[PDB]
Amino acid sequence: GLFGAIAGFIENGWEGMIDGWYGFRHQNSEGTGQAADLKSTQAAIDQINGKLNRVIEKTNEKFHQIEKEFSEVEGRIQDLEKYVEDTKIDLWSYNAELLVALENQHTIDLTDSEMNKLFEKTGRQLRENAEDMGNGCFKIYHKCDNACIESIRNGTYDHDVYRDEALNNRFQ
Amino acid sequence: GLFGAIAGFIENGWEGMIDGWYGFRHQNSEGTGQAADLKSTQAAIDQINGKLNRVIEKTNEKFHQIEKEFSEVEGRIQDLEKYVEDTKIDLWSYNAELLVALENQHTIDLTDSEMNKLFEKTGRQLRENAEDMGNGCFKIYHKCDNACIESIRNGTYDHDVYRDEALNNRFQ
Amino acid sequence: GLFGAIAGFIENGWEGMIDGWYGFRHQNSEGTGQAADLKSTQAAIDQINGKLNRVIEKTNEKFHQIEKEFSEVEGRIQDLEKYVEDTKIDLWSYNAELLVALENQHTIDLTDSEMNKLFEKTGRQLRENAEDMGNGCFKIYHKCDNACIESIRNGTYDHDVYRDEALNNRFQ
Amino acid sequence: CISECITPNGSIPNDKPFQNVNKITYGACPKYVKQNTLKLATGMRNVPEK
Amino acid sequence: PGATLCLGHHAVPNGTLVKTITDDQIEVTNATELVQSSSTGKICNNPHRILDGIDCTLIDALLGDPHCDVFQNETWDLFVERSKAFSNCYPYDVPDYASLRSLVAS
Ligand SMILES: *[C@@H]1O[C@H](CO)[C@@H](O[C@@H]2O[C@H](CO)[C@@H](O)[C@H](O)[C@H]2NC(C)=O)[C@H](O)[C@H]1NC(C)=O
Ligand SMILES: *[C@@H]1O[C@H](CO)[C@@H](O)[C@H](O)[C@H]1NC(C)=O
Ligand SMILES: *[C@@H]1O[C@H](CO)[C@@H](O)[C@H](O)[C@H]1NC(C)=O
Ligand SMILES: *[C@@H]1O[C@H](CO)[C@@H](O)[C@H](O)[C@H]1NC(C)=O
Repeated sequence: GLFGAIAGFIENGWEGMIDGWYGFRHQNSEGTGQAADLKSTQAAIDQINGKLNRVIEKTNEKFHQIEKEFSEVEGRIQDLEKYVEDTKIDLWSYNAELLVALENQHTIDLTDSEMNKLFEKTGRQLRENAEDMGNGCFKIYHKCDNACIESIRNGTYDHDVYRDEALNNRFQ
Repeated sequence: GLFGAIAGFIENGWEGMIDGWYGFRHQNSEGTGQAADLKSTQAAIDQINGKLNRVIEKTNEKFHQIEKEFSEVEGRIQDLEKYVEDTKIDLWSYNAELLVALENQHTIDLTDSEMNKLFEKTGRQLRENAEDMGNGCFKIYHKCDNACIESIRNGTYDHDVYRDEALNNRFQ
Repeated sequence: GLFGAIAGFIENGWEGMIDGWYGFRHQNSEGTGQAADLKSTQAAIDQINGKLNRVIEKTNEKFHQIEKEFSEVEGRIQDLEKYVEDTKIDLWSYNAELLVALENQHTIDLTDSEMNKLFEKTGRQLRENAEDMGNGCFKIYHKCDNACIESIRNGTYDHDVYRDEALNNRFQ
Repeated sequence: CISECITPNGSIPNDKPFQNVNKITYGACPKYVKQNTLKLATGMRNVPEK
Repeated sequence: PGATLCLGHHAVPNGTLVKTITDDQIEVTNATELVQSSSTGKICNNPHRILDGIDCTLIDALLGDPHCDVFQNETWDLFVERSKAFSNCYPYDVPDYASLRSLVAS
């Protein structure tokens, strides 16, 4: 995808994440764990439901039209009727093919994007207290118990509390 | 948007920024201020005017066509004329709906993109003399007067001049 | 482009890079050199060949159709035949214009994207051992001979080996 | 010679998706359009200079 | 004591102009043409079975105008009518000529 996260620096997805689309796995002094990120999951879901509803909205209603099957050869007028119908069907088939191609390219790209946005947001919370390991994981340079991990996940992590400890571990 | 800046890490737009589409607000020892960034504003404006000009270019010129309203019931030939017109209108109406949907998705995405590019460029100028606070603002770790701020804004900031001071403030 | 690498923070392309689409130039204690990046080059090439093959696939096969030129004035039925054909042609002409516009915008953005992904991946390998100079170049803060440069290019660079040296040079 | 697509002007190749030779065609033919050229980019932006 | 590592991409002295959503003309390194705009000027006799009508219209052949009787029992994928065709038999008209021509051709 364009952002290089999914099928990118994130090497693969987690079959074991069964309660969300995007999320976190951690290891700290209290063990390991996993949690879905509700906001990013919901952002992707909301966009996909949006485009789905735009596509499946409003079939057209048509009533009396032209005949499309014929039991006798008629020549000029039937050729024209059949040509009009074939032309119409071919144009719509083209529209359908193009529509799904564009939508799907964009769906892959927007989900890739959401993954990337979550990674960038997390990095930004962490400031100088963590480093990007390049595989979608952060090495956090201070003791970070379960409540600390959750503070990162819920967006209230206070980097200043840990900054002295982290810098000492990173640089000395 | 795909980039996560507008309605993203930038929490909201500035009704008070009235002279550009993108820009800077600062606080330093001489007070606070705001300045439009002309290059990013003009890049977005240029792209939007480009696509507008592609869309509103060249209406078709048509002259003698077929009749589209009828005062007598006629059957087969009228059925076909009306079907041809109905089919045409339905296809163009589809083209119009799809055209504005794709353009608008892309307009939102390109403006989001420009916001993100300006932010990244600024970050790159600052090198190790600043840190990203995660809300689209940089904390600059050295005295930076009005001329310094302007040096960042006009793209001539020399990080080496301030590097010693900044690192002392960041890390010690 | 959306990513701001090509015709962006990368100031220009290299006419002298003749064995690839993307790559590296370096200067170190053993001189200077250049090498194509095969993976990024092939990723862009593979995507472009993919969209090309989707576009040039399967012309439609049509046989007996309607007449499209006429040697006598006939009025109503001919009017309708000519209108059906003109209508068809205008719709296909629109499809062709739009198709190349969308594809080309997307081609520019995907190549810009591949450039940006290579830059980000390299940055991530280097960890704290290099800094982004803002023009698409990394300043590497340790002695890095030809084999070292090659370890970066082939994705096996071990940042820990160089970390003490690099941090000493960056921060002290 | 061999060609899938026939127009009143003569045969044409059908490797391209569109054609501007004649609206009259027979066989597996590119679709007729008004434009005489349409270029599909097959490479990145060319930026030899700043 | 260190090194520099720069990322970049190729370019060529002159590329090709293409159209995008936002630009009528923008230069890329390469492009390919999607509109076939030329012909050799000749109809290829394969793979389709071509029947050259020469001096005869399909209708004159149908009726059996003597100079068209060469076409008796003939078949075609594509019948090609030439501008030089002429009738040489009893003068006739066909109400709805266009339709008879169409249904036989098909
Ligand atoms: C193929 O033949 C067609 C039909 O004869 C050509 O179209 C004509 O072109 C001339 C010169 O441009 C015009 O004056 C006529 O008005 C056109 N006729 C019609 C009905 O459109 C066409 O130019 C030929 N194409 C090629 C590539 O040889
Ligand atoms: C975030 O996590 C912390 C740590 O357990 C908790 O104290 C706090 O209530 C949480 N905040 C929110 C907004 O849920
Ligand atoms: C940028 O700002 C500095 C500081 O005020 C000023 O000296 C310089 O003239 C400006 N440069 C440009 C290119 O405008
Ligand atoms: C990467 O480069 C190093 C140094 O030149 C070399 O030893 C190694 O064989 C290379 N690895 C791969 C995967 O080619």
